[PDB]
Amino acid sequence: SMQFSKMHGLGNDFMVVDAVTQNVFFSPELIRRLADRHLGVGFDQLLVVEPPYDPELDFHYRIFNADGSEVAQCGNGARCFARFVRLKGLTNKRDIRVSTANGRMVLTVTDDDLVRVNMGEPNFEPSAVPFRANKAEKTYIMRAAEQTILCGVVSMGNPHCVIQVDDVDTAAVETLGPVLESHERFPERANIGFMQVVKREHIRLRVYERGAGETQACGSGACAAVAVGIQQGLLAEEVRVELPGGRLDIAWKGPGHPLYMTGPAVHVYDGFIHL
Amino acid sequence: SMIDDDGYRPNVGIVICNRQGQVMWARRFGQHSWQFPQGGINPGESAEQAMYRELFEEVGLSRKDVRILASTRNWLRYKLPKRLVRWDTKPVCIGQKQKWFLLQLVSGDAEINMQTSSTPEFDGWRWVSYWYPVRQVVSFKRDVYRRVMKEFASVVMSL
Ligand SMILES: [Cl-]
Ligand SMILES: [Cl-]
Ligand SMILES: [Cl-]
Ligand SMILES: [Cl-]
Ligand SMILES: [Cl-]
Ligand SMILES: [Mg+2]
Ligand SMILES: [Mg+2]
Ligand SMILES: [Mg+2]
Repeated sequence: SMQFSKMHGLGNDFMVVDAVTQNVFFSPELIRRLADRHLGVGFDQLLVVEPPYDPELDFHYRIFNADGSEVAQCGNGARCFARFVRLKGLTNKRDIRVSTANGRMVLTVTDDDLVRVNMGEPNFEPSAVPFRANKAEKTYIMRAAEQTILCGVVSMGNPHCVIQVDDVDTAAVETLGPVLESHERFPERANIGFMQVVKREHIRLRVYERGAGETQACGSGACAAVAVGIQQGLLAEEVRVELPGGRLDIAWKGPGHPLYMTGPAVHVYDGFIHL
Repeated sequence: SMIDDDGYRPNVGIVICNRQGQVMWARRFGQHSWQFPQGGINPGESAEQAMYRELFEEVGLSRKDVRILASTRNWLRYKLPKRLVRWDTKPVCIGQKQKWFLLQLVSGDAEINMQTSSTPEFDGWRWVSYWYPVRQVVSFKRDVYRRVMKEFASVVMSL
């Protein structure tokens, strides 16, 4: 009987499997079956922990979707993964080196059991976003339909436009969101963040994601909101970010430094299923 | 002569860890494949004795270079793939019965010497992360390796 866990992270339900001490091959057929809530387990995504491919790394892990396809999105599942390998006694390390479909990471498990990810250094060069503007400004002016908007623009590897909002529950994420997402000055579109500054160290946020609309927990959007807010002199070095799907904690010392994102992972259950 | 009635040779395998929780990975002589040290138990010797004997023979480590942290409670067998069985040598050996030992290397790395015998089984070594051998081991040993490393994991983590 294959052991598994259910875990919850970045607003997502993961089935998580130790494929290090267990011998299991995840064919697309088996994955689709496990994804079946009645024949199998049921999950948003399946996180499979494997032995490393590189002798200087601790593990490899893969993420599969319900269709049985491998998913390669940067940082996906990292918090659940780090907490899982510690909870299951596969490692006792606090800094865990891991390879994924998108490359390698060093994940740090903090003392309050949160998981910190080095997200790289934010890039404000418009050409790198890509953003249509002549030089990097701390604040830009954009006309959205019958409106003018002040915004910041940054790349976390993906493009982001952040807008200050005085109450995220009121803001028209459904109207301004689509207009700025596919705005002409974003040739490759942009994630649109609606940031409410509660305190220099505390924001609320909603994100109209590039192509996906409003999601519950866009990590890169939280990073981008804090990076712009810090660049604009509005935010402290460490900011709590409250998203519809939970809380993150961003840390950044400004240009020349990487930005860190810290988040929880909930161990929801353990289970077994006869394959 | 040591082959049992099923065709399995009694055998000892060795997982050598350092204080960082890495494990020693050895390169098969004149090959590009790697494994943990292991060796046949001789008529006369216990598992422990065979272990120290093969340890010095294969790795050049003496009794005072290491300390035993654990051994497996039971014997773990692996079967050779049919194409590797030498059917004309009686008694025929179809696999190894194994008693695994977890050692901590307590001396410096310079004490590892892969040339104490005239016929070395290995020609190099490196430290690898703890679980890397479960992937990299040759297929027909993976079942044993997975079970050994699972059993040893809690001891190695606790250092
Ligand atoms: Cl996660
Ligand atoms: Cl404009
Ligand atoms: Cl994106
Ligand atoms: Cl000795
Ligand atoms: Cl594997
Ligand atoms: Mg040998
Ligand atoms: Mg030998
Ligand atoms: Mg021998």
